[PDB]
Amino acid sequence: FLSNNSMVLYTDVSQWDSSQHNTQPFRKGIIMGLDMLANMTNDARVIQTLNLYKQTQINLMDSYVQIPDGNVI
Amino acid sequence: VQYEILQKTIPTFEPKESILKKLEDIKPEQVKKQTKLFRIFEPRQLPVYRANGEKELRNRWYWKLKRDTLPDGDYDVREYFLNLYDQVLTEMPDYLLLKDMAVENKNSRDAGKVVDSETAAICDAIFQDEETEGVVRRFIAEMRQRVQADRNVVNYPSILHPIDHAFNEYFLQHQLVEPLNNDIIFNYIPERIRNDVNYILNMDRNLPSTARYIRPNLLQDRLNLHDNFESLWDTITTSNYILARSVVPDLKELVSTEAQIQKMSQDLQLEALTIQSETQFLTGINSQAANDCFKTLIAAMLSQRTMSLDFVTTNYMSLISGMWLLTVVPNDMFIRESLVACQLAIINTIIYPAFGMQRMHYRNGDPQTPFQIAEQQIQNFQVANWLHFVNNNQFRQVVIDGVLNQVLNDNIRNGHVVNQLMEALMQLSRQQFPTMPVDYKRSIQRGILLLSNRLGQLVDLTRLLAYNYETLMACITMNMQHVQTLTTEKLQLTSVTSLCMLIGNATVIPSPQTLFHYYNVNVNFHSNYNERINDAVAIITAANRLNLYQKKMKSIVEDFLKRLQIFDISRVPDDQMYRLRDRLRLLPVEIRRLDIFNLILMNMEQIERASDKIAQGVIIAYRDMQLERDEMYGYVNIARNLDGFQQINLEELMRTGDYAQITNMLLNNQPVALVGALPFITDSSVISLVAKLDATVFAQIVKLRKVDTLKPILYKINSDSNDFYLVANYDWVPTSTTKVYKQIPQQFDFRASMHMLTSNLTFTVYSDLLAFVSADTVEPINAVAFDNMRIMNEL
Amino acid sequence: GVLNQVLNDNIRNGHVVNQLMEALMQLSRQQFPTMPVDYKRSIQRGILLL
Amino acid sequence: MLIGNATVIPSPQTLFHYYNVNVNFHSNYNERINDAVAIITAANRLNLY
Repeated sequence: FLSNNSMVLYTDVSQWDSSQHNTQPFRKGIIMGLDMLANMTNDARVIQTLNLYKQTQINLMDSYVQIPDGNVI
Repeated sequence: VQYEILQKTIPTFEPKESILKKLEDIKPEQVKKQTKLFRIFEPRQLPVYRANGEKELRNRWYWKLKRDTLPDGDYDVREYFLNLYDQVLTEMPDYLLLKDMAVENKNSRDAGKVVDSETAAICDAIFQDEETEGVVRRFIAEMRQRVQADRNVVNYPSILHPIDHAFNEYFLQHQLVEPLNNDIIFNYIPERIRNDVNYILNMDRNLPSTARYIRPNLLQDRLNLHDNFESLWDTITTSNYILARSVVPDLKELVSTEAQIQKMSQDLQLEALTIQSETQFLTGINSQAANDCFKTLIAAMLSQRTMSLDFVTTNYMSLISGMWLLTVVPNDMFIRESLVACQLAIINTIIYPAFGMQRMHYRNGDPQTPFQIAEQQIQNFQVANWLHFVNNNQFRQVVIDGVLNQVLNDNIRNGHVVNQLMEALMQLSRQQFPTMPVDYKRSIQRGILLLSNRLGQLVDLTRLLAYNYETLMACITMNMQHVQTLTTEKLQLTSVTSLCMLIGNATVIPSPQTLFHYYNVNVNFHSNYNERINDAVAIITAANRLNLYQKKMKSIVEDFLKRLQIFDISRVPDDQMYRLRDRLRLLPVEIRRLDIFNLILMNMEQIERASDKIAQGVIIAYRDMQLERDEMYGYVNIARNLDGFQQINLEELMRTGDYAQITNMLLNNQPVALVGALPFITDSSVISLVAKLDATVFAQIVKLRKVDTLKPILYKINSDSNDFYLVANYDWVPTSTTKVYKQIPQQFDFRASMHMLTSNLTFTVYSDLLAFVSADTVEPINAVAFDNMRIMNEL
Repeated sequence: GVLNQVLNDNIRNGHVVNQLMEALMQLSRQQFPTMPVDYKRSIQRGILLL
Repeated sequence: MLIGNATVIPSPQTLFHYYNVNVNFHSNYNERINDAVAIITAANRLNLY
């Protein structure tokens, strides 16, 4: 669809890891989806699995990072 | 080991998250048993002042309000009474036993009981006062509880204001419990399950008539949410659909997949050196999908959720089973483009190539689906009658047992449609394909033989689906409407083929526990639905009968959706709430709420005449009028009729600020009244009377226009006022400008305020009503359908 | 002494929109005979929005 | 699709601003017209060509 009437916006998004849109909202959207999906099944193994994936996202919402520098950490 | 610590100020992003449930996890309700009797008034000792204003050696009991908390401004007063109505409904009991709350009178002759703790407190207080007549002591000594146990009835004494009697008596005479016997336990179950001999019922208990039970309000959908609330309807539909999937049985012994598929292979005569479209017939013939299709169909047809198809045209068996499907399942139950594509495939690769015709020349938006237009081009009785039946297969909307039902033809249920299907398919097998080669004939005819060698199992399957469908339909309370949903469920025809090729001589019947669980869940949902409607309808119809104009009828609707623990309230918009409101306005109120609100309407003003923080108006007559004698105050500046002087309403002035009128009337000293809720202060002095302060308060209104900082003065004068020697010696009746519009408390008559509250004695209350019934099924091979003929019998 | 461009007095009150919505409800209730099906239901519901 | 239940009208301050501005514009317009007309007419009556 390249033509005299169209344009295209292209963008490098590799630096967008510490950004404010990959923290809280991103995780919480997924949490919400899991809540809906938990109400979209009747078996218990599946709800447990979904709850474990959810709990993984809970733990990933607050995450610290070991980094040495010489001797201290 | 070593550690060094850093942190980082994260944000705090908090969506609403709309905490959900599912239907089996909806807790039903918890009944309200009554606490204390909801008093609004109580007695209270006050001093009393004889005429001439001075004081007795005696006191007197007057009625006063509990919890004087009332606001400033009439709008906020109407808010107060609306909140009060909400509070009463939060305290409106369902049943109540008086003996739990009763206590003992410390001064009764016969050592009897009364109803409440404050009743006995008041009795003891009035007994221990020095300055009460002997007649109330005689009365207090005679007042006791009477019982007649032949009738299971008690009558207890009470002491309470007449409005209080109105409220409590209404609770008594309209508490919704009914006598309980096993016949109602029976008749609570649907007819169709009792009339079905594949379920047997018993119990190991005999409840007495002294027991009780609450009957749910299974009144139907007043709102018609199938009519133009398609998002909510889709939610409800999916949310009932999933519950229905929870209750469809898992299948019994199926034929061995590897053995059956070896048989298919033998009957197909594959080749290891060709592509052979027949090969695609084997796509997805596992278990767990046959069961899934069996589940999807039944839950869809009970929930009235539409469903769409996905199928790769390289697999012809998908089409060959979709034939059977479209016969035995109606067509408006599917979304249009799906079965359009399916019928188009079926036409353009089994039928028109068999009778030697063109492919088709089909329009996208043709008002006829391809089977309808194709019904007339061909000339063969079997296929044409088959297509006629298929095209004219549709539900029957019939009202049974109060609920509407989407019933099948009664020619699909008794499996006979399969004979039409097989006649059409046999008369296609016998044809040649003048246009198409013989290998292609061989492929197609071979495919339909793989399904034709399972005839009896398919007849039984159709009967089984019909049986389970009707049997599960019976455990529904909300009527089941046929209106297409936003969203479908993708059904794969590979799963259908899995079903059609793996089944035999093992019958699945819903267990009675699944049935009763499903029934109680639909009951709880429906009763919650109606009761919450009744809440919101009550408040709305109240609010339109009170001129509550600043109020925005949104949070109520939000509460209505919140108490229904399945919706996403943070992402239902506002217009939809208002449409729900627009329908809710037009509904009748239930009897409880309507009667209580009528009581509150007729007596809210009387409740408001009390509450000595705010007065109901103020007169200003530029003339030295006289003060009125009363005997809980002394000399007061009080008015209680307000005839004569003309009155300005203040909410009209607060709404539309136009102070020219009030200003002109004040400058030129024109007499007036000012109506509206207003605080005051009680100036108990005398030197602040002759100085005439209570006219000074209004000159700020022209200076500062906000009429909210407006506080009249109340000139109560008596022998407890520090300056009463003036009126005694100088012999002057007090006189004052600017009277106040107010009523006095009502004197406490212990005799006439005593009443007898009547109630039952010692019933029991049961909730989980189908817990006393135990239920079981006949052997699944030895089942039987509506036609009195064994299902899952054909071999 | 100023010229002015005024409206039709069924707009100063919102009353003409009632007739608009009557037409729009009718259009929702109507088919689109030549038209396809996925594109049609979407339009009907998009009208029912307004 | 995004509106409801919040009435916003012009503040009297905004109205007075927009009225004073239109007044100022119109008066400036007519006064500068008068100046131009007078200067033109004087250039054509005093034979300034």
